[PDB]
Amino acid sequence: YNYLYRLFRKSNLKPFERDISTEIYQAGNKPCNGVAGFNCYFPLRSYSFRPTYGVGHQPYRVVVLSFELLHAPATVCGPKKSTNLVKNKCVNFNFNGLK
Amino acid sequence: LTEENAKTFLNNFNQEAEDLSYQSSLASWNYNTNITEENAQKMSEAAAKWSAFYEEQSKTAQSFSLQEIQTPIIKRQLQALQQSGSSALSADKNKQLNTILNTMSTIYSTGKVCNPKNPQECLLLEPGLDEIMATSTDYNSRLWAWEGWRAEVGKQLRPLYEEYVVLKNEMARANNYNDYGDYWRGDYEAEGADGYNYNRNQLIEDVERTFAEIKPLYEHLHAYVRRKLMDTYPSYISPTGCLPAHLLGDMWGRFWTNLYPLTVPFAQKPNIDVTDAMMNQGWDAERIFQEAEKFFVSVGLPHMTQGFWANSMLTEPADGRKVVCHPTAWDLGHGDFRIKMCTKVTMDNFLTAHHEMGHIQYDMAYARQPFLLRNGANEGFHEAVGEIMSLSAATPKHLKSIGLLPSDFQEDSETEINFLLKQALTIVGTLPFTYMLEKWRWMVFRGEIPKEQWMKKWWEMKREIVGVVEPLPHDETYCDPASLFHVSNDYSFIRYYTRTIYQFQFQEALCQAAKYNGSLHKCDISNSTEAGQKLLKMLSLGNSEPWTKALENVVGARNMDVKPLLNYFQPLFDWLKEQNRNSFVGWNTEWSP
Ligand SMILES: *[C@@H]1O[C@H](CO)[C@@H](O)[C@H](O)[C@H]1NC(C)=O
Ligand SMILES: *[C@@H]1O[C@H](CO)[C@@H](O)[C@H](O)[C@H]1NC(C)=O
Repeated sequence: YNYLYRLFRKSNLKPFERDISTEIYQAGNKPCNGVAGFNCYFPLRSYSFRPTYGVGHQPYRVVVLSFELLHAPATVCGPKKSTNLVKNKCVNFNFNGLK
Repeated sequence: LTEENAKTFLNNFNQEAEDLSYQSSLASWNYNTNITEENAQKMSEAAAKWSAFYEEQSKTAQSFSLQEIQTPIIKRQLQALQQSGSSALSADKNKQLNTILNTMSTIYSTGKVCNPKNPQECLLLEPGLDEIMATSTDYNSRLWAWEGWRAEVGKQLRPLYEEYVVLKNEMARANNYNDYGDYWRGDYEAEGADGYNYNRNQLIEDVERTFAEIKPLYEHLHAYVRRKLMDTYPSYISPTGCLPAHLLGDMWGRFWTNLYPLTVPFAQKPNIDVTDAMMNQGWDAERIFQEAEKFFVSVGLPHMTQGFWANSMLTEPADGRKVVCHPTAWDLGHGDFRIKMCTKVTMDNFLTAHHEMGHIQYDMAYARQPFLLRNGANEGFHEAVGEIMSLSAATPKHLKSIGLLPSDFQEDSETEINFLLKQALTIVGTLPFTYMLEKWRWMVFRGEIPKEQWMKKWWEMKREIVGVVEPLPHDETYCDPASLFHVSNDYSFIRYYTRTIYQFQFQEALCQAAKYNGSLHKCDISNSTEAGQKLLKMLSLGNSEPWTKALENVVGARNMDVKPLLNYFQPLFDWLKEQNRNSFVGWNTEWSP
């Protein structure tokens, strides 16, 4: 019961926006005043994960990698291909861009 | 706006209802596969919390007015939620009704009927009396057990039924119903669209219309069974009279399937039993359920889930835990589908595994529906979609395809006729009993039968409709219906009638989809994906639509049709014509011995 999700919200989320608010969702015309009930729902509902669920309801962990480029120098640059070194022979060399 | 409030209310209700229903269903599964006091009490608070949550949400759901709701799925969900049931009463009257129901259950489960001058061999029904009705051939011992169970139930259950009728009528009229039979008939009510409108008061006349032409087939079958029982009992049964109530193979005459050794056409021809072929090839319960899954993926239904194989018990565990021998398919929620079965290596358990996997596929198909619409279209659809799989699994073609029956099998007409007669004794013989019992319950709850004219009315209609006479006269101190399990535990009985009709309707629809050019009873729906798609057009619906629309989606009709039932039994009906020329088809209401 430690995994929650938001089921009710007044307006749709903007991209890469979070909402950690626990304000009571007013679905009607009467003011909620912080107390749940009829037409007054708590927005956070629990992902009651159990190991005997079906595959469409079993918990899935998701990591979203978002890549951005800015005017700054791009300092996240992954592995570069390297081959073995051969000496005493006329070969085409390329070290750090220098060919 | 009211409809958006109802949408947000249903959105808030659905997830908590799914969670609490899963907890209640998991506690019930933990009790049913592991019987102890801790699992029983865990089931008790789980069911109490789930029922209390359902009722407190239904009180809020009754505040919505359905005259300004345009979306029919939201209106159907709010119709399903607003069924309060027995909670509409006061606390005293509800406590009295629950006390009466629970003491009926505990007096039916522990009723004991035993012998003059022999008190020591004193028997419950469940180990011994069903064996006496199924096996014994002595007339006086059956008259003993029948009259004793009628006495030792009816004398104790007549006044309990007297207040039971009044309190159930008050329960129905607190929910704006005419009577408790009308409350049961409100499960068949359909309100959506135009041309799909079905009413409660229509249902009774539809049942009578569908009983108007099963009656010649039942009359011929009754005449043949009466003649074979006259061969069995020489002078105790009249040729023109009705059958005695204690010679029908059951406690009540509900199923005639125990009369098959007595009423066999051809005793020298064996049955289509393939149990010994399973024992010779070393089959177990896992291979039975894998062959059922192979059948369902051959017809086009999806595979079984991994949690189905992981969590179901398919064998007697023998680990010291008590289990219920009754097979049951469980839809626990959140994609959890299980089967509780004590599978022996038999053909009957193979067909029962196909039946419960039909239940499992029915539960799996409407999982995409909302929680309040995850039911059958009506009460007959859920068992009909298992009975069609039980029909298709028993064919000689399916057993020859999977190697259970040899390839050089010659299926002559004699074993086909006696297979069809066994199916008729199981299937056709329960229909006048079902129509009688539900007609009597509807007339008692409506008040069409006066209170002091109960028993003699009942034995009138059994002299009239079913064609079965009482062995001894009964006065109004008896309560002769109440000896049955379904009426002493508050269960609807017309679901078996609608099951029987929808079963053969679905069977003709799936065999016309599979393009089978032979007779209906030889038809196999295996290796036919278009029949599976025609089936999944209905199974994916749930009760989101009216049941007439789902019925038109399968068979192209909007009502019950028994022409498929007479077309299934057509060679047998011709055979029953061929051996009833000299006999008298029909019965006399006057008591003939
Ligand atoms: C059945 O219930 C008892 C109750 O304590 C428990 O000890 C046992 O482990 C249960 N069996 C299974 C298979 O879970
Ligand atoms: C249906 O397909 C299965 C798949 O192996 C096959 O074994 C079976 O013989 C087929 N049935 C018919 C009637 O061809």
